[PDB]
Parts: sequence; structure tokens; C-alpha cells
Amino acid sequence: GITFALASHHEICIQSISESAINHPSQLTNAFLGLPLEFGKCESCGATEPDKCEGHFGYIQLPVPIYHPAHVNELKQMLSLLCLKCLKIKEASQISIKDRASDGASYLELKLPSRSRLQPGCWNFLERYGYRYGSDYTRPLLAREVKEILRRIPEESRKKLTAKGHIPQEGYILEYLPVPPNCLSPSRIELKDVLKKVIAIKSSRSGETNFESHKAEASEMFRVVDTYLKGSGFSSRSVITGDAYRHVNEVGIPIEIAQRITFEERVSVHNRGYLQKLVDDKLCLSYTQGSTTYSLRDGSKGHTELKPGQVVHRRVMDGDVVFINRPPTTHKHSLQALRVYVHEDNTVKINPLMCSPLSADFDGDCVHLFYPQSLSAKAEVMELFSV
Amino acid sequence: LIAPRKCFEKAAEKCHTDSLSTVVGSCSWGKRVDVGTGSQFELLWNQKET
Amino acid sequence: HSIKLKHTERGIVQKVVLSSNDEGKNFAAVSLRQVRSPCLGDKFSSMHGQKGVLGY
Amino acid sequence: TNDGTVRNTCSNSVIQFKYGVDSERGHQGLFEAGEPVGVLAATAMSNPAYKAVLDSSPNSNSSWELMKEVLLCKVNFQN
Amino acid sequence: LPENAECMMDCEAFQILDGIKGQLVGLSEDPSIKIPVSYDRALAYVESCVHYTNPQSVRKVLEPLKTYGISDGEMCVIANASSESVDEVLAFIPSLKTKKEVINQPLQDALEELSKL
Amino acid sequence: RKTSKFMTKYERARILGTRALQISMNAPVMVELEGETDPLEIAMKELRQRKIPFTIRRYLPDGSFEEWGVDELIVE
Amino acid sequence: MFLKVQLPWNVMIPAENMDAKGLMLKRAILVELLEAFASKKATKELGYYVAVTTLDKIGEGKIREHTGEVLFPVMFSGMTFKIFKGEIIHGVVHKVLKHGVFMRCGPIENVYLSYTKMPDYKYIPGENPIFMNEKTSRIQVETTVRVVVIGIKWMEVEREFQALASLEGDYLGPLSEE
Amino acid sequence: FRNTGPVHPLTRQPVADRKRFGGIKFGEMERDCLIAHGASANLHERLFTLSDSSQMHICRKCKTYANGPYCRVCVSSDHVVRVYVPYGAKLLCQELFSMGITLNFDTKL
DNA sequence: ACAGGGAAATGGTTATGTCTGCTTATCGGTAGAGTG
RNA sequence: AUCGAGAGGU
DNA sequence: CACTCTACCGATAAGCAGACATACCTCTCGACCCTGT
Ligand SMILES: [Mg+2]
Repeated sequence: GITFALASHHEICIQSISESAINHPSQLTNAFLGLPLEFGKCESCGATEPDKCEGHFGYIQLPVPIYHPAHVNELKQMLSLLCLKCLKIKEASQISIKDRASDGASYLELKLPSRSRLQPGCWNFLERYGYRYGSDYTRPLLAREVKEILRRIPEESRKKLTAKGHIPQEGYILEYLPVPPNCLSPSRIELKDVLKKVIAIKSSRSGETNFESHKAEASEMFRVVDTYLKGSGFSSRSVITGDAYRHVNEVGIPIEIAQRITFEERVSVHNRGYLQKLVDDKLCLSYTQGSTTYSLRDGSKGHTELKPGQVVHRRVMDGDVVFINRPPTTHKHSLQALRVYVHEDNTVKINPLMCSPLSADFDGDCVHLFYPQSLSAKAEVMELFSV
Repeated sequence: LIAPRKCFEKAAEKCHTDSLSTVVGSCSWGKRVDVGTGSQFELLWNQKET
Repeated sequence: HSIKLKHTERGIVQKVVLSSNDEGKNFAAVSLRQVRSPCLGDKFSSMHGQKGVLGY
Repeated sequence: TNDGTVRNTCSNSVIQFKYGVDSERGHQGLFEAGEPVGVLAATAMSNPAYKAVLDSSPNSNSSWELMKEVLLCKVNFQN
Repeated sequence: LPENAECMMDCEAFQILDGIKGQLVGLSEDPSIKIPVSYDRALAYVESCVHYTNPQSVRKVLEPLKTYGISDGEMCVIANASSESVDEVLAFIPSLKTKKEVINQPLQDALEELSKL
Repeated sequence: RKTSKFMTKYERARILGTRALQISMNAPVMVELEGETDPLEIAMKELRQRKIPFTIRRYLPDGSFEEWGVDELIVE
Repeated sequence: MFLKVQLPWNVMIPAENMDAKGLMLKRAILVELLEAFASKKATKELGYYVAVTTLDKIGEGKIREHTGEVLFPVMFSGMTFKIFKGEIIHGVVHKVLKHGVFMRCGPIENVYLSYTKMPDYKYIPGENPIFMNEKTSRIQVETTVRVVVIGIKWMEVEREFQALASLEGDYLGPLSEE
Repeated sequence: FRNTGPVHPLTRQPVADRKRFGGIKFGEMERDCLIAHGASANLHERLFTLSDSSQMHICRKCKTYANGPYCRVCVSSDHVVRVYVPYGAKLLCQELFSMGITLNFDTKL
């Protein structure tokens, strides 16, 4: 069972195999992120085909603290649920918490009740843990204070948090921004804009975080919280007609469809001569040996020797089983296994006796006739889906 | 069924998931489906008669 | 880089017409003709609603 | 499951003790142990509704509506 | 290491590998199986480092040392050391400067056993 | 454990599939009925008898397992 | 030095050797264990595998899909080889160089012996690289030397253990037969 | 028709332009009918073999997705597991790691 | 005529029901404790 | 190659 | 032993925005703007 968790900055730093930070626009198309583009080279892995490219992540040095937008409720409840704890190592009963919606940003508010009187020396733990910025009712709570109060966790708090159903991680403050690989290539434009904003703000930093810096520590948060946050192989579809002069388990197939699609089967000892007399007359298309595939087109002057390790796919002939899929119908009876029949026309022959299990009239309906590939799938379709 | 972002973030903040064998994982992660031919029964080979 | 015919495209070239506009953009079109006779699977219809597929 | 009782994949919960009537009559039905029925009952309940509502039948409209009503009842409801 | 993990002594690999090389004739005579490359190397190593001939007598005479509070690691050390002098055991483990004055007697016992056998 | 002692169709399909896949991997047949064109017929004639080399191991929802040989089980 | 370890392994066995008599199946599975074990070199946590002596328990085999082969999970006990820090080991030297010698300690073939810690032996150039000291002692091929390991280093590309020896000391001499 | 050929550059699936080759998409009705019939082998076959197939790796000790394979904390890639995972789940975990949610793939083998 | 940043607005306001869910006023309903 | 829209057989 | 007076939990509506167009599959026909050197 897969388990979800939060991405802490240390985990992003460990996952990031590159040591250099991404600061320039041209660094997004470098070589250590795989080969999803049409032109370029790789330095990390070097898998030349796109089917082997998995992608490599990255990180951006971001020294500014940003709150997690969609996890403000989790922090709210985790801060409201804890009992009153004085000393975190190893008058505060009426404390309340609220939020302010300032330009879309969800900032936490530590507001005191109006019935209580304000005292400059109260909450000495907040004073020793951080400097009091706002001496009024509006106090901007910086994420550093939250990280500092949440860094040292006692045993009882750990037990109660593991019992309630949550767990705090070092990922609420985004310090290392994970950058997705180039497998995807407006998101790129927003990434470029936010990169320009963060580099401008970093160039506009001088000293510790004060009011003169907090006045410029706003647009970043607003830009963060404003806009920053299957097919199948085998297939066949054609018009179906009526044919009541054949068995119920027999269904027709055109020439080109039977010529294109094949049926995979492993080489056995009981059919040593049959496979040879089928492969010498050039009816098969290709054959796979180990991890490489060899075609059966014109150009081979050497005889195709039989080997149990070399798998072959035989063209569908009388003796193959297939199941069909109809327009959506509640009944599972619509899916059925029928033997294939060879003919010269291009349409499919369906007897009128199969109209009650299905729902397709001969008025122009379309079906989806599939092909089993594995021999286990062959047994499954011949035993379960059979009439 | 509904907007995937809210349920995904809820599962992320929950961080508690048990080992279950429903349709989830069998059709999205490649796990063997636990109904039909892939139900709870094994095929250990016996050496006594062979 | 040239346009290659896809699956259901085949025929005998019946007309090749080439032309340009005032903006200096050369155009060109090739028309391919196929003649067909009713074959199994082709839908027919009358003046009164009934509609069916040739089956034999 | 193999025990003959209807089991659930989550928390190993039991829904029914045996799938199949145990009256005086006896028939060897196609229902076996390792066979899913919840999906089968889902399709077999969605089929009749479809017909009743695809046709414009007003007699079947009342019948379909009652079935629709029983399929929308909720734990919390008001007036 | 598992619960049934014990360090092997000397000349047991000699005997076992001599048995394997005796079987090697029929093993190579059968074209179904190929000969490994590690057996002959290990047997050359054990013939270059063979010192004892009987495991049972040396085991029964060293068992009192196992009772004296000696584990099997240093047992293998003194077995593959052919230990007998005080300088040899000093150069083997330099951390015995404080306990040589009591460990000299097991060294004399080992010398006597090696001289007897 | 099981009083009915009836083989389900799903286990039958599984064992026929694995028997065909085994006989299709350069392995001789237990019965002397070689010469077929498809491995499905070989697997069917093999399961039609009682001599089957492998058996099935059922699982219990309580968290245990019970063995049941194919020799004592009967097939329809 | 040689440690007895019990470890589970999923051995692959085809079905062309399936017969009624069981001793043939036992010989087949044994020779398949041997041919599968004589293909790798060693491991990082366990060490050099030497051989297998006795089988403990036989386990029932499971079938694999898409390939038609049965896998036998068998519990067996085997012999391994591992060298530890500070464990003095006897080795024979084969190749001599300018900066050190290439001594052979059983299967390991990359035990490095640094020359900077060689106070008494001096290098003599010529066809045969040799080291001679005041005690009239030589270290060459077929000659065993007693060294003390000070460290071990692993290599993932060669699958070998790089051990560095030490020769500094007082009155160091070769072993004398009695 | 379709035996093999090009796929989608994003989802690694057969394209919708069925003029040449291509290939239809597996619908929910097909999966519903398959689970109703009680089939698991051919379902996984059509879901992995004929569809987008790939590979995945993680440390036995660590609980993160390892990109051959290398995890940085436990440098010893000697303890890795290779399990068959389709490309859809790979894109999903990639997108979740891009958003900021890590995945703990609990694997027995 | 092309590289680089991320903008460019025009006021306007009479024209799917029907619902689930989330967040605010409104109504009582207490429940004490100043008095008595 | 990509996106969106429109027109279709079920 | 009766009175009044405001702190606290409910029930309330009561207002507030959203949210939604079964599914398999076919074909053709156009797709960001203002400004500086
Ligand atoms: Mg119709």
C-alpha cells in the first residue's frame, strides 16, 4: 500500500542529484535532466531513446519563507488541538487564532481577545524565541517562529499527534523549490515570472528581516498563492453484417485486419514442424529473440532456425479466439469469445442469434474487436468469455 | 469522482494509508487484480507425486 | 519535408492547381479520384426513413 | 471468499453469510466462491432503469421514478 | 550474521576442497555442468596456509579456552596465527599492553600445544 | 475446511493457462498423447485426467491457509 | 574468516527435467544451484561466497507468469568469506611494482601494500622487482608475507575489496618452518 | 487496425488520429465488463504489455523514488527493487513531486 | 524591423433553476452572581 | 507536432 | 426568596459564493499585443 507524505526541504535536497542552483533561463534546458527534447545531449544517464528517459528533478535556492497555501487548515487544527504546554523542552488559556485574506494571501493571525488587557512583557516565550515586530493588535506572524516552535517536539505531543492522525514535517516552509524535468516540454511563463521576482527580491535584500524588508516581502507571497497553484495496443473497428449459415462461435474477419495483427505464441515441441512449415512460406511478420526483434521481410538469405527462446507471432487463422466490445451496455453478456473466420470482404459477419446478448442492430453500429496476446490471456478468453 | 486536488491534498496531509487491494493500484499501479482469476489462492508446486 | 498520403488515401490525380495571393504565399492543391461501387457495409436510405446496411 | 460468505476487500468486513437461496428448492447455480457480484448487481440494476427511461412510457415513468428515489436517499435529509 | 553463524577453523576447507577436487573428475567428465573458477584458487590458498591436521583434538583442547571467556573470533585469530610468542600476539592486537601480564599464560599454553602437535 | 470440494471455474482457467504455458516451454507431457497442433488441446486432455503435477493453495480471510490436493478434488 | 550464513534464494528451474523419480529432480536442482552460484563474485554486506555444504529445508515452488517456469524458494546454508578491519591475513604475492606489491589473499586480488610505510626494505630494479632488507629476506612470487590491514575500501565497478596493509614495526621477519 | 506503431508524445498511448495505425483508447465500460466477467490476467496484459510500459526503482532502506539507479543518502545501490509500473503512475508521481508531495512506495520484495 | 517584459482593458447593471456546502447574523436559553 | 471550436454514426 | 444584568453554549435561518453537464468513436476549420533601439 502506497503512503502519502509531505516533501521536506531535506528530502528535495537529497533527491536533487545536481549541486548547482537553477538561476538562469538557459539552465532549464541543460543536460542532466534526461533527453525529452529533439536536440541535445545528456550528462547524468544518457539513455538515447525516449522510452528509457525517466527524467531528473532539480532545486532552487530560495531563502525566503513561504507558507503552504492548501495546508493552512492542517496547521490551524494542529495548533488548536494541542493542550496547554508551558515549556517546550523535553493566562494563556484564552488564546485564539485567525486568518487574514490580504490580496489572496492566507496569513495566520494571533489576535488577543478584547476583554483581556495587553501587557508588554506577556508571552515571554514568544519574546525570547523571536523579536516582537508589531506592538499593535495586528501582528504579522513570520514562519520562522512557527518552525522554531515546531522544531523541538516533546514525547507527549508526538504521541498525541500520532494518535490524532497527522504528523508535522519540515516541508511547510518552501526553501528548495522543486523544478519538474523537461518531459512536459502558461506554467513555464509563471515559472519565469516567479524566478524574476525572487531574483529581484534577493538582489533587493540588505540585512535581516525587518519592516523595511517585510514591505518588499509581500508580492512574492501573492504571486505564489494567486496563480502558481489510456490507450490499448490491439484494436479493430468495422461495420458488422449478418451471417446465419455458420456456427455461433464463428465470426468473420477481413483480409487487411488479419494481415496486420498477429497472435503471439511460444515455441513448443509438439508443434515443431507446424511452425517451420508456417515460417518458411513467409506468412509471419517478425520474430523476437531475447531483447531484440528481427523482421521477416525480403532480404534474408538464411533459413530461420527454430529456437524455444525466439518467440514468434503467427497471423490469425482458423483456430484463434477473440473477444468483442460493444457500445456501452450494462450487460456483461455483450463481451463474448468467438472463433475467427477468414474471408475476402472488408466487413465483419455476426449471426442474428447474437443480437439478444449484444445491442447492435445491422443499421451501422460499430464494435471493438480485441486480440489476446499472452497465452494465459488466451486461456482466460477461451474458458470464461466462451459461449 | 470529484475534484482530484482536494482529495489528493487530504491524503497527503493524512500521511496514513493501509495496505489495501481494491481497484486502486490494480488498474493504476500495475498490481494484480484481487477478483476473478487473481483471487486469494496460490499455486505452489508439489514435489511428492512428481 | 513533404506531405505523404495516409491510410485511406489513394487515387488517380485528376487536377493539379497552383496559385498565390498578394502577400506572396504560393499555394498548391492535388486532387485524387476513386470510383466506388456499393460494397458490403454501405448504408442506404429511402425517402421515408428506413435505413440499412448492405449485407449480401 | 472461499468460505462461502460475502466478504469485503477493506478491513475484511462481511456483508452476507451466503450468496444463494437456501429454501426448499435446490439448484446448482453458476455463482461460485471467487466470483464478483457487486459489479454484477450494479450492472443488473442499471440495465432495467435504462430501458424504462429510454422509452417515453408514462406508466414506466412512475415506476422508474420510484427506483430513482430509492437510489438517492441520504443519511442526512431535511423536510 | 544468522543464528547458526560460526567462524570456521583451518584445514576444514582443505579437507572439503580436497573432496570437491576429487569429485571434479566426474564433474568435468559430465558435459552438463561447467567447472567453477574459485575452488582451485581457494584450495591453493589453503595449501599455502595449512598448519593443522586434526580438528577434533585441537577443538577439545581449546574448548577450556572457550570456557575461560574467549569468543570464536580471537579463536580463529590464534588458529591462523600459529600463535606462540609474546611478540607475535603483541603485533597481532596492539590493544593488549594492559592485559599481557595475564594473557601470557594462554600464549604459553598455545606454544605447548603447537609443540606437542 | 471446505465441505463442498468443488473447483471454481476461475481456478480451472488459471491452472489450464499455467499448464499450457508450462508445456509450451520445451517440456514433455505427463500423458502419452503427444502430436497435437495446439497446446490448448494438450492442456485440456491433461486436466481431463487426475494426474496433475501442481495443486492449489487456498487462502482464508482470517489470515491462514489450507492445502487441498487436486487428487482428492473432483472436476465437472 | 569463513562464516556459515543461511540465506533465502529464488532459484530458477525449467520443466524439461520433470520426471517421477525424485533423486533425479534432486540432482537437477543441486546442479542448477551450483551453476547459478558459479556466476557472481561477491557482495558488499556478506562477502565472498565460497560454496554450499548442506541443504536445510526444501520449499514448495511457485509458478511464474508469461514464461512458464516454476521458481523454487529454498532455504539453504552456505559458506562465505569476509575480511574485517585489523584482521591479520596471510597472503601470497604475485606482481611487484614500484609503489607496492599485488598480494593474493585467496580470492581477493587487489590488496594494495603502500611503499611509504616500508622503512627497511629497498627496491632493486631489474627483470624481477624485489625488496631486500638487512635481515636477508625477499618478497617475491610464491612467498608469503604477514601484514596488518589498516583499512578496507570497496569498488562497485570491479566488485572487489581494496585493503591497505602496513609494514611498519620493529624486528619484522618472515615465517620459519618448524 | 493496429498492431504496433507510433504513440502519444505525452501519455505514451496510441494516438486518436486513426488515419494511419493509431489505436483506440481503453474505455471504462471495457474495464467494467472485464471485472464483471472476473478477469485479471488479460486486463493487466492489455494495461502494461500492449500499453505504455516502463520500469521503477527504490532503496530497500530508503522510502523515496530512486532515479542507473542511485539514491543519495544510502549510496549503496546494491539494495534496489525493479517492479513493473506503467507510465501513467510514473507521470502521476512526477507531477506530485513537482507539486511538493512525496510518495512512500511500500514494497515487500 | 526584432529582442525583451509580462500587460491590454471597455464600463456595466438587466438577464437555470436547483442544489450542496461554507461562513455570518439572529434567536433564544441558560447560567451565573450582584442584590435582597 | 499542439490547442480550441464546429459538424457526425452509436 | 425574589428580582435585575450581561458572559457564554446551542439553533437557527440566511446569506454567500460555486457546480454540473454520461460514454466509444469519425470528420474539417483557425488559433495572445504594446513598445523601445
Ligand atoms: Mg443501431
